[PDB]
Amino acid sequence: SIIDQNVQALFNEISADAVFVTYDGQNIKKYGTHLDRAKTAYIPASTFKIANALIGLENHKATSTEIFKWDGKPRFFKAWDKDFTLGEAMQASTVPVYQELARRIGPSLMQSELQRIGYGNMQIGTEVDQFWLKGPLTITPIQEVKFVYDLAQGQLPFKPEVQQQVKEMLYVERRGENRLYAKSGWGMAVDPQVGWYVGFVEKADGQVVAFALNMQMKAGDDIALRKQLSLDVLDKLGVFHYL
Ligand SMILES: *C(=O)[C@H]([C@@H](C)O)[C@@]1(C)CC(S[C@@H]2CN[C@H](C(=O)N(C)C)C2)=C(C(=O)O)N1
Repeated sequence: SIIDQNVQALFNEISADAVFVTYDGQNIKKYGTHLDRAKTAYIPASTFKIANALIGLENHKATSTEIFKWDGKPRFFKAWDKDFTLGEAMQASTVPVYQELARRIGPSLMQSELQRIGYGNMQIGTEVDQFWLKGPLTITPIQEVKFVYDLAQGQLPFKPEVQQQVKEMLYVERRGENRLYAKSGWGMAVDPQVGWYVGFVEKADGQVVAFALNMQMKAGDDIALRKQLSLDVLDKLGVFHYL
């Protein structure tokens, strides 16, 4: 149309292989500079926190009220040297809280749960707190978008109230009655490095547009670009207008 051009025009300034996928429940639409990324599998990096919190609440290894206390050994960011609920760590994207969670689940249950839901290639290897940060788990942008679409709908294979709790841990902001939910990721432990911005817009018409930005990253890049680009795209799409 003209909005496709407006969206693709945004990507004409981006000096990085990038793809942006949308899923409204019927149609996958793809935009960006390297459309083949949408079908390529990459480490989920911190976007796996979504599936990690689901599996862990579903299997009685944590609650969303439980405090994950700081054990004193300092952390990569100094904003991490605190106590966190699972929701507070989801939006701080605190990795050691969610590695502790994965150790609580264990490799056996982690593997069988990932098979049970069909997440990515469902591979975890031998390090139960490392597979999403360095492989072997990989997932395509198209898989991430359907996954978070079903989460928005409450249609993942989990107790309805577990989905609702992980859903609200992702909540970012609202504009009128439209609600943005999102989770960023930056996988530095792989070559190439992969950037994620996955989420969905819940409209007032009970309707959902899921989205997944996926792009290549290099050390030094603007950490704010993933979100600012995805929000630009959503506004050109008319899915989540600027106010
Ligand atoms: C997640 O994918 C990644 C690794 C460590 O699991 C993580 C948490 C590092 C970064 S970069 C940096 C950390 N938090 C900052 C941030 O979110 N803001 C808003 C300043 C950026 C990310 C990331 O996605 O940015 N994820």
